[PDB]
Amino acid sequence: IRLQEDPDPEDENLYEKNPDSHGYDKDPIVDLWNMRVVFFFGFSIVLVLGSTFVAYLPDYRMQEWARREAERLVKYREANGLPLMESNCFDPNKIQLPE
Amino acid sequence: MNPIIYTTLIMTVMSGTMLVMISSHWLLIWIGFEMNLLAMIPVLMKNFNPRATEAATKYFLTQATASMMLMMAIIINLLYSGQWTITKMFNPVAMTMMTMALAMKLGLSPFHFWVPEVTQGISLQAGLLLLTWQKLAPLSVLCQISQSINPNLMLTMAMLSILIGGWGGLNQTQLRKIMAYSSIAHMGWMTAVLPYNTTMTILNLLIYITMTLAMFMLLIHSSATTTLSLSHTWNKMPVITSLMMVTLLSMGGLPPLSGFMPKWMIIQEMTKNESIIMPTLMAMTALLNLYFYMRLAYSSSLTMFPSTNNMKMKWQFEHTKQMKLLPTMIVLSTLVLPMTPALSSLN
Amino acid sequence: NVLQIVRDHWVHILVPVGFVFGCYLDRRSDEKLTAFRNKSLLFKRELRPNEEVTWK
Amino acid sequence: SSLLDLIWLETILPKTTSFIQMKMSIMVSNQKGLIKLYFLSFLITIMISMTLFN
Amino acid sequence: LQYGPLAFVLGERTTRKLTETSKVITVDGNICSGKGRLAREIAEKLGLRHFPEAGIHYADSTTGDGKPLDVQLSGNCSLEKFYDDPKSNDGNSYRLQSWLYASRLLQYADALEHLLSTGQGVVLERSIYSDFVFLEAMYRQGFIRKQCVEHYNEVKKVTACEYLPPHVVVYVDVPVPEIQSRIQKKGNPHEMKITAAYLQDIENAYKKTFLPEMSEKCEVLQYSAREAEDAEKVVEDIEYLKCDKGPWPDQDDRTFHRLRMLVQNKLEVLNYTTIPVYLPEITIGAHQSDRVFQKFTELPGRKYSPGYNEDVGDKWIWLK
Amino acid sequence: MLKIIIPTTMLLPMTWMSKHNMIWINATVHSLLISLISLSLLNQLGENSLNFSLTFFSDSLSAPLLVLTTWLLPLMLMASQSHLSKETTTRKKLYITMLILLQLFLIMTFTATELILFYILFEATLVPTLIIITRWGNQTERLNAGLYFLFYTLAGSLPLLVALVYIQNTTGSLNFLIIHYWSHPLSNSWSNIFMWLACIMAFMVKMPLYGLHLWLPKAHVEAPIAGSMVLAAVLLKLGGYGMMRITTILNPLTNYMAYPFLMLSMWGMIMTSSICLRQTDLKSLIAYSSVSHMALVIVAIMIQTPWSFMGATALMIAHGLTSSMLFCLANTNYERVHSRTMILARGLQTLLPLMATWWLVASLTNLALPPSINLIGELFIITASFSWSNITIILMGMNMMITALYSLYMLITTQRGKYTHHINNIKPSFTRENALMALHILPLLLLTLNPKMILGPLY
Amino acid sequence: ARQWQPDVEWAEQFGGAVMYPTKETAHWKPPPWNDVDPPKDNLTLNFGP
Amino acid sequence: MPLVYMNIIMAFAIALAGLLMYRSHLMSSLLCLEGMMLSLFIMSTLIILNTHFTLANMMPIILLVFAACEAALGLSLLVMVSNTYGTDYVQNLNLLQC
Ligand SMILES: CCCCCCCCCCCCCCCCC[C@@H](O)O[C@H](CO[C@H](O)CCCCCCCCCCCCCCC)COP(=O)(O)OCC[N+](C)(C)C
Ligand SMILES: Nc1ncnc2c1ncn2[C@@H]1O[C@H](COP(=O)(O)OP(=O)(O)O)[C@@H](O)[C@H]1O
Repeated sequence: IRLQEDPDPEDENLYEKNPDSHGYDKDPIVDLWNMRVVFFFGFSIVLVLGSTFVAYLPDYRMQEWARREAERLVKYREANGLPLMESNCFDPNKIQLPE
Repeated sequence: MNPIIYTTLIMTVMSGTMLVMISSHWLLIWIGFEMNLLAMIPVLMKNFNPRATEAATKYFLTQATASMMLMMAIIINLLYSGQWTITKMFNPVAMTMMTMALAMKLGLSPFHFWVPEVTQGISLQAGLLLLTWQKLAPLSVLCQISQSINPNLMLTMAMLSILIGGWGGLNQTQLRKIMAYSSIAHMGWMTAVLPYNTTMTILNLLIYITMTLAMFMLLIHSSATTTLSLSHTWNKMPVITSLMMVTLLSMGGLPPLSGFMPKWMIIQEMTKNESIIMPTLMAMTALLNLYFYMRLAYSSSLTMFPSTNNMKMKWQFEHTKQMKLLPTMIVLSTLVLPMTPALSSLN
Repeated sequence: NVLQIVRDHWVHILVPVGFVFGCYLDRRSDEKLTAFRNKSLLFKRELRPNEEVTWK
Repeated sequence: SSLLDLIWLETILPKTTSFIQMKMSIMVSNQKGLIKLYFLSFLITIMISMTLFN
Repeated sequence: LQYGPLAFVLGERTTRKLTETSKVITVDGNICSGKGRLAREIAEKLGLRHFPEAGIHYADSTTGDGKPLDVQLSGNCSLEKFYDDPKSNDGNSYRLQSWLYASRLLQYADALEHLLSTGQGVVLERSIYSDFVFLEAMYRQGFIRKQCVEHYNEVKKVTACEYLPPHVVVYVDVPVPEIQSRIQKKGNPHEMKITAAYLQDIENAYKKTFLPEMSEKCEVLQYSAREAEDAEKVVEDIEYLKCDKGPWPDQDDRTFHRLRMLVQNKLEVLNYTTIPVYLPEITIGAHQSDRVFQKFTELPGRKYSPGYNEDVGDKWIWLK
Repeated sequence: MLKIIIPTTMLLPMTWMSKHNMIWINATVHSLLISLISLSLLNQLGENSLNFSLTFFSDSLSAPLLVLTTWLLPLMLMASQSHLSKETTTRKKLYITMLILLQLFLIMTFTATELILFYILFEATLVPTLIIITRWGNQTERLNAGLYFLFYTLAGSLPLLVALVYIQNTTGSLNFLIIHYWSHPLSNSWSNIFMWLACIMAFMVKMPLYGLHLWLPKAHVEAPIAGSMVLAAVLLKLGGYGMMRITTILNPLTNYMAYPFLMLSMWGMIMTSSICLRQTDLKSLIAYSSVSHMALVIVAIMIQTPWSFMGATALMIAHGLTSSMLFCLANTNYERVHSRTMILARGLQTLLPLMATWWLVASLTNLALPPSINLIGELFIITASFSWSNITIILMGMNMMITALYSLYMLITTQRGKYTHHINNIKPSFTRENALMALHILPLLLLTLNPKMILGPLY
Repeated sequence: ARQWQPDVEWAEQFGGAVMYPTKETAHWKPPPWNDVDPPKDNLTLNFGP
Repeated sequence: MPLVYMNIIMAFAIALAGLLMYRSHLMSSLLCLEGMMLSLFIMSTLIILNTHFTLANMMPIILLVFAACEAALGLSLLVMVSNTYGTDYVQNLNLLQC
């Protein structure tokens, strides 16, 4: 021997002292309420409410706005015979090349 | 030692340093240095033993040689300029002699051996006072004469100090020698930033002094002078071990602690002047200091070393003497990073 | 026992009051960035008859 | 697993650097604390600073 | 206020309070003798304060409530087990010896503090200077090891180099057969299990080492049992002896101030009793140390400082 | 962002003032509430980010990471409940405090608007992780793991600090919006090469990159369950977020300096998958799988195409969730038998059916079973790499095959076969463990249903 | 089944004279606990004729 | 500068070199330390008298006083070391190590 050391204790089983244990705490009431709050808050509140909130988040990415603008521009372009997509993004009149 | 004599000697050391910092005359500055050394020697030799006597003898020899070199530099400067006012020195040889003398007084490499030797020889309070005050004064002189400092020599000595401190701290086991090498490395950082921003020099001085005070006072509180002696502290007062761990983390420059602010500001100031290699090497070399800090923190806070049997009696009894400003120094050494722009006030 | 309930469950208001304080601080910070309110080229607009600020 | 991860990737960065730092620490701190020796070192440093620094 | 440099500056000098009877009369003696009765008689007649022999629950007594603590929390050793199985493999013999040495060091510090703070002399039944006889007796019989002896010597040196020497080895010289007869008459089985060789080794250690060692420092007054019955003769001999023995004549006010500062701080007194020497007999594992410290903190009036324990009836905590 | 930052700094005093038996309940409930509050950051714009103030801003890249961190905190709390039953009240409160501080630092790191504040917080995350590992690890190698982790990170990141201060001095500001609008091309010179090396190498060591990755097995194997969960899921994504942020100012030099890192990352995928094939430790297998996935993310970021950033973000989120679930399952098996050897315990499908189901689902998500976001990100990265060059398809295919091989190998080894006869302490699975696995797995399927929320700002 | 903590071997590794022992360092010895090294120790006169 | 200043500076340098090169004794080190002060006094008084710096004539006296006080301190330390060890050899000052 080299030290006055405690022996390694045997691991305790929560099911021995409480067959209805949820694995949260060794106190039955505290374990039950920990399980209840975890399940309620996490599953119900977070999952369901956050999922429906994200599903019905407003269209701030302007996907539908972009689609409507594209439809309007396509209609105007093909009604007047103009090309659907312009050749250049900017105006060559405003662009001054170095020469 | 009588308490009146002890406080008189402490006040004499402080008065010598104040005379050095307020004098505009080289003769008066030299007088202040002489008075500081003369009153400092008995403080080192307070607890009488052969190790303390040897440390005091080595310290006296080193400081006397440095004072002779400083007076020679003063005389040489007077020969070519006829001026006693402390300003930009008018002779390169005199400036080199003054720089070497002040480096010897501070402990910069290759004038560093006496720092761990004396620190191990003397007790904790003596080491604290030594480091703090005896680095406070020559740094003031250097800041006054900064504009004539040779950058090549100053930066060479600073980098050597950083490297030597890192390696010595890596190899040492004694707490006082570890503190001495930490002091060497931090002085290297300060003198590296000195030729560019004395404000950054003063900021590093203040942060280093705060952290060193916190660490030394924690060591005095735990009454530990070795690694294994400190390894028993967790079984008597685990709060002190955790405070020491956070102080050690701060001294290593880890963000978001107070120790990162001096390194950060010094790196910024040096890179403003188109210097990148020196800040990069200085930042990479601090990893050795952080390594031996972490190794010391493993033995005291993050693990549980075996204890003894009389520690039960230790538990039964209670600490009596109260340290002054220990919580304030602990807080200021770990939680002042969001207050960095106060360096303008320090300016 | 009502005091004991308060003495044990008073820590459950810290996070809600912190959330309220955070919302208040966010609004107070937003009130400091009104340099270009109703001044951008894209959203410049005449104010309504009963209105003083486009947004708060 | 063995040749690259456990041997050579460990040898290049962390082990070589650690060995170099350990050797340098031993070399730096192997001093015997002799005032004559390190004062002679002080003299050599003084001469070098006076001569090879312009 | 508490003694310190400010009190010394103000003028609280130790030599002012010292008198002729301000003497640390340690009374060194042997096992199961009339030393305890003799010490009590000497203390009353000379007006000195008597300290009962130091022990585990003496160390437990001075702190907090005077009631002793559990052996697990304090000491972790027993004398009965040493009597029952002197050569047990758990190191209880040397653990008990080291704990008893620490207790005696604490008691000597308390006696010095009382003497230097009140001027009254103190009578100790046994001191740290005579404690090595039990260690030598254990080592001769083979109860403890050479490493244990070396650790004890190191601790004794570094902890007793500071304090002033004792005053008298009142060696109540009782022959070993008479000691055995007294032990048998007393009737305690654990001490009845004491062998004769162990008792002889203590007497050999006293007479060959401790008696010659303390003769140089101070006077030694040896008495038999019948002589020790007459305490008046012992008191008369104590009052008669006068010389320049010991460092007490050359003790100064500054030295007394330093000694008082040392002895009023118990953690500084018990500083080197826990040096990091990892003998299996005294070393405690990390897990056991943690658990025992947790229990000690769970003790009623020991979680905080003495003035800040509400469970034992401390009020005005928020203004203190 | 203060509406999310302040509730964590209120979690701290609540934890320290709560009763001894209510700390876990309070921490879990309020962490879930904070996660619900942080769900509002998913309402991002299409053109510019959300600029709350001069200090904090949220983007389509920052929002999913913040949600992931706020969701990951309560799961770590549950795991800590699992493995810290016999700890004292003060030490349990300290553990919860470390977790809370780590979450707060991660939130501020993800929402920081300047590179220097980002660096300060991203380095501040080191302290709580190191303390957790080296203090609550179970084996001797935890000290060595902490040293390796800390020094790898710092050796990577110090030149990043030097480069950042140099960039601020040269340009004027480190604000991300300014350095994006005022970005200028980087010339091909040695100084620019070394600045690129500083920044990229810092984030690659954090990532990690193959050859700079040994700290990852060392730290993940020896860390406690909560430490492993936070190390694999969130702390590995700091490098990816930084690279996706710092590469704005490194073009066009990134087109020339990316070759060594691309080759390293692809061959590292191959090598780490092969290592996973022959691992005797389950945690090491999970760690090397994490390394392979992060190497794939590195490839995506380095090729730097609009289809590669979306895949990178999706793969980061998916890998974080999957690795957290795998570590939780491995920790349950370890706590049952007190050993990390994989072949020690077998027949766990016979002994524990529901855990076998959880293992099956986690291993299917690991091997990128469609239409999971793991596969979405991997497929986007593969398509971008194919556009980059036409042999990356070969490398990705062999990597995918080996990934499926080792995932199903660990599944078959742990769950299928004949149970070990002498192991008679296999108690039924706890409701806490089952709920932990369910809370890990359900958000993955919900994000599969709605994938546009984790595809980054280039969607 | 419980967290590993340092033992006597670890403490002895950390409790030498210096880390990384060599020949000279092994020849060295640790300093005394109280930093007081043991000491290493009248005039006669024949007068008259 | 004339050659007298050169000789004084050379003497100071020689004294400094002698101090930095110990042979056996600490007393010789103190002697070499005192020679440097003598050279400094000579140099200072020559410089001050040459330039007619009237108010500076008091500086050499102060220098001499302070250096003699330092010499007394060094002698006290030397005699303490000699009483401790038996000889004034610098070889005995090796308990503390770097
Ligand atoms: C039964 C077997 C199941 C397993 C096998 C799967 C087999 C297929 C099962 C399919 C079941 C679902 C089919 C019906 C789906 C109906 C809901 C769906 O249509 O809505 C989705 C929406 O689902 C949600 O968006 C999913 C929410 C995902 C986020 C949940 C987060 C919860 C907190 C957890 C945090 C985790 C952090 C992870 C990083 C973020 C898609 O968006 P969208 O159709 O257009 O919304 C319509 C509303 N509009 C028209 C106004 C736009
Ligand atoms: N240092 C020690 N080591 C071991 N045992 C000791 C030590 N000091 C005292 N004891 C024990 O304490 C007991 C004290 O008994 P004692 O007071 O002499 O009896 P009485 O009161 O009859 O004189 C003795 O039996 C002795 O064994």
